[PDB]
Amino acid sequence: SERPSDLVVNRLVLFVVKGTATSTANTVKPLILLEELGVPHDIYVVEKVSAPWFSEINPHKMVPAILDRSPDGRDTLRAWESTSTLMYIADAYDKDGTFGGRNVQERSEINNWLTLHTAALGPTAKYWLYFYKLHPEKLPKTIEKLRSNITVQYDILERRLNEPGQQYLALKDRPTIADIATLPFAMKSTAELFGLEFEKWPKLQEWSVRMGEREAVKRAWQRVAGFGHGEKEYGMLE
Amino acid sequence: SMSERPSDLVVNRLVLFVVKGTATSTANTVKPLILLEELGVPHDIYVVEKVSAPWFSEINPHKMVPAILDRSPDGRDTLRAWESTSTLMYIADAYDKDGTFGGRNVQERSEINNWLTLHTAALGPTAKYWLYFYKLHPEKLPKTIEKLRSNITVQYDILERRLNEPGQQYLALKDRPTIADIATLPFAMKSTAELFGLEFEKWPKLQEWSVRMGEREAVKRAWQRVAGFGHGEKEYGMLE
Repeated sequence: SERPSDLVVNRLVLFVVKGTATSTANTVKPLILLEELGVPHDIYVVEKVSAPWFSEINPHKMVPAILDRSPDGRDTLRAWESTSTLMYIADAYDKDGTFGGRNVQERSEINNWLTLHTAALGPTAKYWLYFYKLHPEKLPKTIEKLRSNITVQYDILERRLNEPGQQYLALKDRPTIADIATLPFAMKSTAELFGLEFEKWPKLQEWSVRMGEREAVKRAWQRVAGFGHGEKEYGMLE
Repeated sequence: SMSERPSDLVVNRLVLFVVKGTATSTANTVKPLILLEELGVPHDIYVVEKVSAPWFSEINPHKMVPAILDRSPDGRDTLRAWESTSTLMYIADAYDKDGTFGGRNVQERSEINNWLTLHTAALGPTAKYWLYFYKLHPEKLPKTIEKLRSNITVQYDILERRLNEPGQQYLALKDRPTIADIATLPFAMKSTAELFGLEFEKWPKLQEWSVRMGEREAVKRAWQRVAGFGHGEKEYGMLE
């Protein structure tokens, strides 16, 4: 119909935009999981999220989005909303439940902390960033209240990581899609952007550093910054 | 622990934590209750007097209803669910073994999670922030209230477009309602639209969908029960 010629779905295709300091907070999430699990995937750099062909993939017209083959390879499926892309990759490629949860007990906590980010810190940070930069008029009282609500979320995450042996948000033993979803909005660089002293949440800061030291996380940050700055600017990367 | 539970809080089955039924207290707690009614899951109702009570904050650190305590599958331990979307995920995982509401395969689940997460991330928080700034915030911020109201119409537009697709009777799947539909319904029905100061008739397929969902016996039972909690023989604690 209206898809670009280079949009081929032979394996998982992760839709992103050109890498900047402000454009990668959400697209890095599925990329971290793909790197952790070693999932074969392509990167598609979307020039215009407003493009009609892209709205048929994601009606919310934002990155990240995924196109992928169905398990039997006879059909195509889609994932959109960053949390949904994490849930999809876990469902399709994490059958052992290393990042998705191995049992009902593990999944119960993973979904609690994943949903907390999806419903509270995620949208609050999104609205803060909107009213701070994007909104034509400046509403500083609304900006301050959203800033305050971020500290309330940081307080909840700090208290969780102060529980005995609770090294990660969901599970004590290893990171999950809950940790991956939270990390971009709960690290020193993002705290400085909000105008907050991240040192006020010591266990949360320690957690962000521990997550940051993971090879998959380092590779994901490096790659997501680079997308659209290579020999090919837009479309399917080589 | 540092907090003591009430003597009447025992977990012999799934316990759904709610507050006294009011116009503004039921929009989230009704979601897991709809799914419990659909699947015929044996459950208790616990009416929370004070969501800031230490014992309840140890169940849900976000200090809100709904929350769930349940026995682990083997019945040796207890587990918890909190955030209304997380409670739907948990009930589906533990009790929807044939995937009727949770999705039967990766393909069904891919769409269910898309529309479930859209609500959890977009309409849900936007509606909550509108409600906050409208009647909870000490000061009136009309420019903020206006933008949030505008953002609700954009979300209604997305749902309307989806339900205008050929044979798309429900948000995620064409054939049947899922946890995606259950999560969305309370924020996409006429009474809630009228609360936002919007004309719900302007989204006709979304209105038809909300009526179709509303005609389900499980949904009718859930709405009746959630309004009545804490107004029966017992005001607070474990209901009979």
